[PDB]
Amino acid sequence: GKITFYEDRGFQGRHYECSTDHSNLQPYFSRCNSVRVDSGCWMLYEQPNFTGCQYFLRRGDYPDYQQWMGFSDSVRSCRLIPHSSSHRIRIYEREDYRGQMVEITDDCPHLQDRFHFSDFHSFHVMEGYWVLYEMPNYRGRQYLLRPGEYRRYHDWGAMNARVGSLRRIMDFY
Repeated sequence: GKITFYEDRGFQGRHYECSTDHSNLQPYFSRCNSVRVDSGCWMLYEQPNFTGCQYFLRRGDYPDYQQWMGFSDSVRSCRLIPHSSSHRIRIYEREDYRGQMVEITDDCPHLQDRFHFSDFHSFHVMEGYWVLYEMPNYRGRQYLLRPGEYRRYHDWGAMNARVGSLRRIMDFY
């Protein structure tokens, strides 16, 4: 995978070409106002060590941070997301895998309107990488889900429990 970060919008200013996970991008640039993703799927993080706000980016050109639903021009760490041959997640009504559950292998643009229940507080990612979003239609705060267990919203780096949609991470050809 390959991504380039630019300090000014519209692909100008100091730039940094990257092809790996980085826990600290501050040595290479102090702000990020545009990005070119040559290839791969990436999770960008506002703060070092994969903390703060998270943003999903895939192949293509992002002339302004708003184009990746950025809260600001801060980007200080990043993950290259590895390939998923498949996707499978269990969604639970209550924290710690309690309550009603549904198991899905596709995207969901509106959690509340789609199932046999309307509250969503824990997840078991059995296969693949996903993005969990605060609001329906893949908007608002973004949270990477990797394979594993998410017993409550602190496990996915949220400050509260608001969720609205779920997307599989797949490439953009």
